[PDB]
Amino acid sequence: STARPRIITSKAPLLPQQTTPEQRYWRQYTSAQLVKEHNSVTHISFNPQHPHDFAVTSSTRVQIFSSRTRQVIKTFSRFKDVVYSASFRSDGKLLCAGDATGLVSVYDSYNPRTILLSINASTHPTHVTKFHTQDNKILATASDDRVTRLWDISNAYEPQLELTGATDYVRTLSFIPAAPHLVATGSYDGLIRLYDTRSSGSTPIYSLNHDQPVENVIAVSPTQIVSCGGNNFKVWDLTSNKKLYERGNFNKAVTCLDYVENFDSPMQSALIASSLDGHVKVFDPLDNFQVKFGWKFSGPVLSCAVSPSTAQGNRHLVAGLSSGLLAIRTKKKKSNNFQRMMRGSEYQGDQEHIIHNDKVRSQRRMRAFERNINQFKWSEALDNAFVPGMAKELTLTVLQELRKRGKVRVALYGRDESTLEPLLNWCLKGIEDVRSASIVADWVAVVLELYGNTLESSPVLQELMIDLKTKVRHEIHKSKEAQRIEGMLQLLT
Amino acid sequence: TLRIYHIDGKTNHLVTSLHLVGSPIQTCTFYTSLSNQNQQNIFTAGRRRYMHSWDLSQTAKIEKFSRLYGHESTQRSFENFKVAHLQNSQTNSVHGIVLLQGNNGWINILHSTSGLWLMGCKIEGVITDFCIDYQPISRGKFRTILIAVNAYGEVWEFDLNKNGHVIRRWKDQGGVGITKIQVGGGTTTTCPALQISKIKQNRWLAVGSESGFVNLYDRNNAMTSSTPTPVAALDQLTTTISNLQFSPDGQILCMASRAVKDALRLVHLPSCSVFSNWPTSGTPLGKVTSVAFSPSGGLLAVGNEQGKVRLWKLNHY
Amino acid sequence: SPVLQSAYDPSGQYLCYVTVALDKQRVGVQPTQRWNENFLYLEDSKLKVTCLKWVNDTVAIILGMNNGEIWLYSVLANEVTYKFTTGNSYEIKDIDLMGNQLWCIDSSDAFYQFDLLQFKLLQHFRINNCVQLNKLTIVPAGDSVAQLLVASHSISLIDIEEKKVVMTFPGHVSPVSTLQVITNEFFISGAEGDRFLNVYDIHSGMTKCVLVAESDIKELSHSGQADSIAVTTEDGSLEIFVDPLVSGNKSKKSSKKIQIVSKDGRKVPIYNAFINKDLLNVSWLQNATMPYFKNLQWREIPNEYTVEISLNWNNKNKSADRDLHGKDLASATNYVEGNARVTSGDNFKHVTGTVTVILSQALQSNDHSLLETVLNNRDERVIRDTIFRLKPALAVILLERLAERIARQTHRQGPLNVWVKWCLIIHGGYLVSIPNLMSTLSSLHSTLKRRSDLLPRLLALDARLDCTINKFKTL
Amino acid sequence: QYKLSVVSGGKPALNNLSSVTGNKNIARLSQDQRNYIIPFNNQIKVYSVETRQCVKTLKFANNSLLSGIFLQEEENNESIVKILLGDITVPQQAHLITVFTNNGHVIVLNYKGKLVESPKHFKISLADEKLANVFHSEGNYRILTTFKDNSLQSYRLYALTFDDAKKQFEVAHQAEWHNVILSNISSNGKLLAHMCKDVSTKDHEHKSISVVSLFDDSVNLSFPLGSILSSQT
Amino acid sequence: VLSLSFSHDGSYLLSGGWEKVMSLWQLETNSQQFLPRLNGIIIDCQVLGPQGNYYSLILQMTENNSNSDYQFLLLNASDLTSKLSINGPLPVFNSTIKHIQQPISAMNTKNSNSITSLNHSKKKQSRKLIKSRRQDFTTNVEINPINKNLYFPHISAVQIFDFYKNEQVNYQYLTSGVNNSMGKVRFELNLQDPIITDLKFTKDGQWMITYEIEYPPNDLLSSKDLTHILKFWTKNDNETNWNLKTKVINPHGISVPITKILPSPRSVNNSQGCLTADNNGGLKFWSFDSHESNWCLKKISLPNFNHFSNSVSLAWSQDGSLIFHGFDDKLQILDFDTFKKFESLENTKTVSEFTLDSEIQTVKLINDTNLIVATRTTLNAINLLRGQVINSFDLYPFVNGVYKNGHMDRLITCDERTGNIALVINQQLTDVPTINYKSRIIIFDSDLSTKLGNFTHHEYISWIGWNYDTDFIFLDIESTLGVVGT
Repeated sequence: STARPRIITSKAPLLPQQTTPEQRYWRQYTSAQLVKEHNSVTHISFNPQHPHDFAVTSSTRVQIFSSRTRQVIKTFSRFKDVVYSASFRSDGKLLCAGDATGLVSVYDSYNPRTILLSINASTHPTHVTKFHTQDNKILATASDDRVTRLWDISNAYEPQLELTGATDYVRTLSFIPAAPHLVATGSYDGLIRLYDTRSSGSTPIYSLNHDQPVENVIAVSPTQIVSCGGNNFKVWDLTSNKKLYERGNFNKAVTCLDYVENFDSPMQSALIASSLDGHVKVFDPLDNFQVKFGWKFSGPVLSCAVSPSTAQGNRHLVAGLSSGLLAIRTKKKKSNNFQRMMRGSEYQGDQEHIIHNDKVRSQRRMRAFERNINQFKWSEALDNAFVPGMAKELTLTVLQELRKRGKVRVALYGRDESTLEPLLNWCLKGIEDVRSASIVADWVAVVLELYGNTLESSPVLQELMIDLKTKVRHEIHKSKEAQRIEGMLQLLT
Repeated sequence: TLRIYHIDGKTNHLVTSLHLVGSPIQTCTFYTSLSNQNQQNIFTAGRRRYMHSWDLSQTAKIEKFSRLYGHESTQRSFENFKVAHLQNSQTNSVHGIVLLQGNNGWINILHSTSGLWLMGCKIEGVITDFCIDYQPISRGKFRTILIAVNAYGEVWEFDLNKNGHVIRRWKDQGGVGITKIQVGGGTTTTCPALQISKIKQNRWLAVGSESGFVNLYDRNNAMTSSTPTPVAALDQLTTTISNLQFSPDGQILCMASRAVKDALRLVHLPSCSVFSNWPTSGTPLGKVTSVAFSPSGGLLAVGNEQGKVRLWKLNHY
Repeated sequence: SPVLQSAYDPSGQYLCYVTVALDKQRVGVQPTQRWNENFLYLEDSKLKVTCLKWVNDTVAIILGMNNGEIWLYSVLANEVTYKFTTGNSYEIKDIDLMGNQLWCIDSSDAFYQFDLLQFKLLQHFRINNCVQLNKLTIVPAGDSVAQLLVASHSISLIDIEEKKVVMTFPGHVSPVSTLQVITNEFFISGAEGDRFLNVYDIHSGMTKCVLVAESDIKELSHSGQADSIAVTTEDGSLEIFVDPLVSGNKSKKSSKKIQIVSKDGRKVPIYNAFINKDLLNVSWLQNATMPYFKNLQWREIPNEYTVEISLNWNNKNKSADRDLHGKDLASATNYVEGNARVTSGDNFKHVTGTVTVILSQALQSNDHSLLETVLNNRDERVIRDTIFRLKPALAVILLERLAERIARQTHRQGPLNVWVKWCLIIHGGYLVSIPNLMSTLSSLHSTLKRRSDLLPRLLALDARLDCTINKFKTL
Repeated sequence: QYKLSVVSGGKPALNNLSSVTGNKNIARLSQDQRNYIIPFNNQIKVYSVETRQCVKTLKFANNSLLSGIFLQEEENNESIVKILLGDITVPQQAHLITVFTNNGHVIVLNYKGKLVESPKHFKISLADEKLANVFHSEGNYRILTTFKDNSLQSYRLYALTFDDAKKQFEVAHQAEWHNVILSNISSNGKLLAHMCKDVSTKDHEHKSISVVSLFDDSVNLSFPLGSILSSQT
Repeated sequence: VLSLSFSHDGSYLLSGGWEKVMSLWQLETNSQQFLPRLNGIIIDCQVLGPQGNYYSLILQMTENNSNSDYQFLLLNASDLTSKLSINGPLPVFNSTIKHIQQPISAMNTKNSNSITSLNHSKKKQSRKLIKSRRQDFTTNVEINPINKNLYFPHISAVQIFDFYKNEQVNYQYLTSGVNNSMGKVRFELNLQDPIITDLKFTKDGQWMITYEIEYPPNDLLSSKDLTHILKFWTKNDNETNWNLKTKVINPHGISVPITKILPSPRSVNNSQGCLTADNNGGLKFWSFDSHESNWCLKKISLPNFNHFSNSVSLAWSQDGSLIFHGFDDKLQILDFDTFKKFESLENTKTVSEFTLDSEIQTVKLINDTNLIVATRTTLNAINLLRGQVINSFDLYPFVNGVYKNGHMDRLITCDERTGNIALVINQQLTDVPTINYKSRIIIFDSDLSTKLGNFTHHEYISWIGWNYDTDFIFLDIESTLGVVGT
C-alpha cells in the first residue's frame, strides 16, 4: 500500500533572466519609506556594536534614526552651518561630525545636549571625519585645505599627525582592517595615495593613479580597495599594487560605495554603489564585482548605507537622495484546576524505556482544483479552475494535468453555454502566449468537434468565435514573422 | 506513558516504561486470551480517534486501530473502552471483543485481533456506562451480556452470544444522573479467568452516581423482578462516584471519588457494612482517582492526582 | 533487591533464586552457562524460603522454610520430592548437607541430624552455652563430619561425638552473616553490616588475617585452594582478594574490583557471583526479576574493571514495515521535482528626432524604467534612424535585452517584432563579424524556434476553425 | 576458466496453468504464525514474518531431487501445486513441508535447519490426469483433477488415503463432472461450486451453478443462472 | 471483478477489481472499507489467520504489457499496513514472452482483454511467435556501480534490486504519471503512462541519467508529437531514493529523440557529463556546472540530416580525446575539443569517415588498441594505432530480422579487464519453429584472438552486462539472474 501522490505542478522551460536567491534576498528587502529633509543629505553611518541605529547628516543637524522603528531618535542641532561628515566609533558610543567651519565636533551618542570634544581642523571646512576601527581612540579628518589630520582625544588642541603631500580637494580617506598603520587617501585627482602613520607620513608609501577624481576609498578585502570616483569605479589589490578589476557600469559620476560581508544572505559579500540618479547597484567581489542587483530612486542619490552583519534583526538599505530624501528599504524579520487535571501534555518522553510514534504532519492544504481532480469530478474541476480569480500558470497546470489524467471529452460532456463561455474567455485571454497555444488549440478543437450545432444554435458564442478569428491571426502575422526573422538570423551565421 | 511494573511488597520495579507521543493515556487495560492464554495484549486509548494495541525484548510491537470498518461518525474520541470475551456459539471459539462509546447510545463492538467492526448497539439518551456480565450455560459454553446504563436510570441488558439483542431492561431505583455501573461476584474484567470452565456468574450489581449514592442489588432477584429493589443504598460519599470496584471473590466493594481528596470507602458484603477502622484521618490517599485489586493476593493499588500509586494488602487473603 | 535469596550449584552451572511474587515466594533455577520458565510458587503467603542449599542423583535443592519442614526439591522434575518434618513448630534457621548426612539449625536452638537415604530424623540435639546460632558448617575433615562450627557474632567450634563447645573464636558485634571454610584448619567469618572479614586459624583459636572491603558485604565465595576470595558488595560490586593467606601484615585489601554498568550510564547492581580457578561468573538482573549472567577472566582483568551492557534506556521503536518517516516499506515511492530547474534544447549556455543618446546611455547603464519608457515608441522611421545611429555592440546587447523582454512579456513583442528586424538589417555586417552568434543570441533563437514550433499546430487548428465557421455560416 | 551459475530467482510461479480457479494462492502460513513459504519458479523461499526477510532459501539446483524433477531443461509443465504443513506420513512430527507439483509427486522435506539431501519421494497412483487441487480435513485427503476426453475440461474428484504401505496411495473415486466453467472452493475446504455447458445444451441459459459438499453428502444443490440473474442483464 | 474472498464469519467479503483496490465489504449494513492504492491491479484475495488476522493478496502490476509481474502481499488486518511484501525482478520485455494472457476486462485495450479478444489475441500471439522472425525480447538493464545495484527501467518506474540476496529493495516513480494517483478504467488504460526507455548512471555513480517519452492521449490534437524528456537525478549510498535535480524537455528541439546516451568517465570531469545522439547524428555533450548546481549544454555538434535512422551509437576513448559514432553505413571519429572530424596532419589514412557494409548496431572499444564494431549483419574487430582490420564474423545467419536498432548495443557489453562477450540465440524446432529457445554466451579477448569460452544455455537469454567485480550478469525470460564468473 502507498499514499496518494501529490499533484505535480507544471514547470515551463526557464525564461531568460531567472531569479537567483541573491535577487530573492534583494527583493525580500521590502518596505521603502521616504523621509523628507531640508537639503541634500551627505553621509549616513550605522552603529557598529548595536546596528539598530544610524546617523544621517542634514542641514546643520545630525539625525539618528532607529531601525526596528525607522523614526527620529536623536537630533543634534548645536551647529552653526551644515554638517559634512558623521562617523561612529569602533565601540558604538562616540560619533564625530565634520562641519562646514573647519572643525569636527565629536560627542557621545544617546545624548544631544553635551559637547565632549570640539576638535578644530584647518580653517577650511573639514570634509570627511572618521574613527578608527581597530584602534578605539584615534580620528582622521580631511578638509578643503588639502591636508589630512590624524587626531587623538588626549591632544585635542594640537593634531597628532599632519599628513600632507596632496594636490587638490581631499574628499575621502580610509583605513585597512589588517594594518592599523597604513592609510589610504583620495583627492580630486584620482591618485589614491597610501601612507604610513608609524613612519613620517608626509610622503606616502605608494600611489595608485585614478585619473578621474576619486571620491571614495573603500577597503573591502584585507588585500583589496575601491577607487570610487568618476563614472566608473576601479577595484585594486594593494598587495599586488594594481587594479584587480574595473567596472564602468554607471551613467552619472558615482558618489557612494559601501561593502557588507558575512551576514544572513546567499551572497556572502555585497557591494553597493550609488551614482547620483537614485541608482544604487549591488555587485559582489566573489563574482569579480559583477552586477547582481540594482534599485532606482528618482531623486539624485547622494549616500547609501547597509545594516551591518551583526544587525541581528530587520535588515536595512538606506539611500539618501540629493533632493533631501531618505529612501529606506527594510527586509523585515484555563484555571489552575484545569492545568492540574491536564498538565501531562508537556512531557515529550525523554526518559522512558521504549519510544514509539507513527504520526504524520498536517500537509499543505490542497486547493479546490486539486480536491476535485482527486475526487474525479472533472467538469466541476474545470469550473473551479475557470473561476475568475485564479492564475494563468495554475489553470495551465489544471488543463495539462486533466488532459493527461482523463480526456477532454469526458471533461467536456455535459456543458451548457453559460459554462462554455469562461473557457473561451480564458482562451481569448491566453492564446497570445508561447507556453499554452498547443494545449488551448487541443481543447478548443475538441470542444468544437463536440459542440458544432449548439454553436450554430447559440448566437452569443458566434460573436466570440469571430473575436477569436481576428486574434488567432497574429501568430499568422507576428509569430509568422518570428519564423521569418529566424530565417534572416541564419544569414548572419 | 505506559508503565509496566513488577510488583512486590518491598521492591516494586520497572519491567517496561513505554512512552507514546501525541497520544494521551486515559485508559489502559491488559489482556490474555481465553483461547490462547499467552498473547498478552495491552489496549490503550485517550482523547483521540486511535486505540493502541501493544503485543507481548527490546523492539515493541504497537498496532493502532484508527479506521472504523462500519462508521467513524459515532465517536469523536476513543477515551473509554472495555475488554471482553466473545464465543461464536456456532463454532466453539472464544476471542476478544472491545466495547467503545459513541455519541448518544452507540456502543461499538470490535474484534480486537484485527480491529474488525463486529457489532453495535444503540441505547438512546446520552451513553453513560456499560459493563460485561458472564453467564455460563453448560459445561463448555458461556454467553456475555452487555449491562449498559443511561443517565436517567435505565439499565439495558443485551446478549452478545448471537448478534446483539436486548434481553431485558430494568430501572435503577433512584439514580437521577448515573456515572458508574459495576457487576461483581464472579469473573469480570477485574477478576479474569484462565479457562472456560472457570467462568461463573456474578452475584451483585452496584451503581455509583453523582450524589455519592451506590445502589447495590442482587442479581438473583433483579433478574426475576425486572424492576428490582436495591439490597443496599450506600451514601457515605457526598461527591461524584468515580471508582466502583469489587473484590475478586465478592466480599468488598470500594467506592472512590476523583472530586475531593481522601475519598475512598470500603463496604463489606453481603453485610453491606461501611468500614470504620480504615481509612482513618491519617490515611494518605489524596484525590483518589484510580483503584486496582490483586488477582489473588489481596493487594490494593491506589493512584492519585500527584501520580502516586500507594500499595496496601489485606491480611486475611 | 527483588531477588531475595540465591545460591549456586557446585561446578557453578546453575543457581536457584527465590523472590516475592505478589506476596508469594517463588523458587526458580536459572542456568548460568548458556530462559527457564519453570518455577514453584509457595502455596502459602505465610511460609517462606529461608535457607537454601544446592544438592548434586537427581539434581535438587534443599529449602529450610518457615513451616518447620525441610523441603527437598528435584529441579529436573520440578517437584517437591520430600518433606523432612522437624519435631518443633519453628523455623529451620540453617541447612547443611554433605553426601547423605544433613544438619540443620532450628530456631529453638536445636541441632537436627537427618538422613536422606533413611528419609528420617536421625537425632534431635540441644546444647548449652549457645543462646543464638545463625551460621553452621561442618569441617572438611574427611568422612568424619564431627567438630563443626557454629556462628552468631562469636564462633563456637563444637563437637558432635563429644557434643560440647571446644573452641570459642571472638566473632563480631553483629551476628555472623557468612561463615565459610575454604581449606583445612582455616575458616573465614563475616558479619552483616561489616566490612571486616575475619580469617581465623582453627586449632590455635586465633586470627590469621582480616580482609577488608570498602563497604558492606552482600555475598561471599571462594575458589578451591584459597587462591580467590570473591565478595559481591551491597552497593553492587565485586571485590576479589587473590591469595589472601600469605604475608600492616594482618589486614589485607582487595586485589581487584569489578562493577557492572550500562551504556546509558546506569549502574546495574551485583548479587551472588561465583568464581572458579582462573574463571569467574558474575550475575546481575536485566529486568525487574530476570537474571542475566556473564563470564570473565579475573587474572587477565585488571585491578579496576566495569562490565558494560547495552540496556534499552531510550531506544526508538524500530519496525521493519514502517519507514523512517510517514509511510511503509512496500510503498513504491512517487515522483517529486521540488524546485527542479527545467531547460529546453535551444538555450545555449557555456558554448532628425532620434532617441539615440538615450539608447546609448541606458544600454551603457541598464535601467528597466528607461528601457520601457523608450520602448513605448513605435514609429518605424524613429526605429530606423535609432538603429542606424546606434553602436554595433550596444545594438548586440540591446538585441539580447529585446529577446529577453519578448520572452518575459510576449505581449510586448507586437511593436517589438518590427524593431528586432532593423538590428539585423543595419548592423548585419558586425553580426557576421562577431564569432559567437548563437552564444550572444541564444534567447532570440529560442523564442523564434518556439514560435516556429507552435506554427504548424495552430495552422491545423485554424483550418478546423475555418471549416466549422463556414459550416455554421452556410447553415 | 569461467563457470556459469544461476544466482537469483524471481517470479512466484502462480498456478497459471489452471486459469479456472479463483483461489490461486499457493503460498500459505504455517501452523505457528512465524514463517511464510512461497515456492518460486526456481526455489522455495521461506520468510520470517517479523523480521520481513528471507529466513531460508531452497534452491532446486542445489538439491538433487528438485533438479531432476522441477528443473528439467526440456519441459516447463511441473510447477508447485500445493504446500501442506503437517506430515502426510506421520501424524504431527513441526517443521516439515509437503510439496505437490503438477504430476502426482509428493516431496516431503525439512525446513528450520538444513535440508537433508534426500527428500521423501512418493508417487501417487492413477496419475493419468494431472493434479489440479488438493486439500484435507482430518485423516482423509481430497484431490480435484482435470480430465480431457468443446475446449472444456471434466473435473474428477478422488478421495486419497495413506498408511497401508509406503508407495501405495489408496484412491476412492468419489465423483465426476462433465465440464466446468468457473469452479471455486470455500475457505473452509469442505464446499466447492462449479458450472457446466450441459445446461447450455439442455436449456436456454448457458450455465447453472452447482454447489457440492466434499467430505459428506449434505450440500448437493443445483440452480440455473436463469434463476440467478435478472432481466436487465 | 477479479477476486472475491469470504470471511469465516460470513459477513465480510474481500473484493478486488482492475482499479487497484481491495475492498472489505461489511454485509449487514451494506458498507465497505478498502485499500485503494497497492502498486498495480489486484489479482487474488484470501484470508489466512484462524481468527482472521492476515489478508493475503496477489497483484499483477499491469504497467508491464510484456511481462505479468506478480506481487505477493501479506497484510495484518488490524491497522491495514504493508507487512511482508514479496516480489521478484520486474523486467520490461519488448513484447510478450510465453503465453501471458492480459486479464479479462470489458473493453479491449492495449492493457486489457475481452473474452473474444482473449481467444483472438491468444491465437494471434501463438501465430506471431510461430511465423515471425523478430523475436528480440531485449531488456534495458543497468548496474549502479557504487553499490553494484541492479536497476530495471520498468514502465514509468525503476526497480532497484540486488542479486546477492535476491530481493527487490526499491521501486521508484520518476514521471508525472497516474500510476499511483488513480486506478485506471478502460478509457484511461487506453491512456498509457509515459515509457522511461533509457536508464544509465555516470561512472561516478552519484548521477543517474534518464530518458523517457511522454504519450498524449488519443482522439486529441497534439497526439502526433511525443515529448522527449531527459532527467538528471542524484542519490547517496545511505539513501536509496533518487531525487530529481535537473529536467530537460525536447533536447535537440521538439519531436527529435535522443535515443543514444553515453555517460562520461572519471578522467574528463569526474564523470559529470553525458553525450546524447539522435537519428540526426548531432552530438550534445551536457555537463554538471561548478558554481551552479545543475547541468548545462557545454558542447554541441549540430548538423541537420534530412534522412533519419535509429542505427546510431557512440563510444568514448578512455582518455577522453576522441568519440566513435556509429551511423548507418558510416563510422565517424570526433575530436573532443572542437567537435569536428579527426584532422591528422600526417595523413596516414586513419580517416574520420569509415565505410561499412550495413547498419551499425554497436561500437565498443575494448581498449585504446582494439575497436569491435558490430553491424546489422557483420561483426568486425579493427585496431586504432594502425588502421588495418584484424577480425570479422558473420552475424547474418542468426541475426537476420531478429532485432531493431540499438538493441545489440544494449545487449553486448565489454568488461574493461578481460575482453569481449557476445551472444547468440537460436530456437529448437521439432518438425514450425517451436517456442523453446536456446542461447549461447561466447567470450573472446584481445580483438577476438581466441574464444575464451563458449557456454550454451538451454533457454533464452535477454540481457548481459558485467557487475564491477568483473563478473558477467545474464538474464532469462523468467525473471532469473545468472552470473558467469571466475
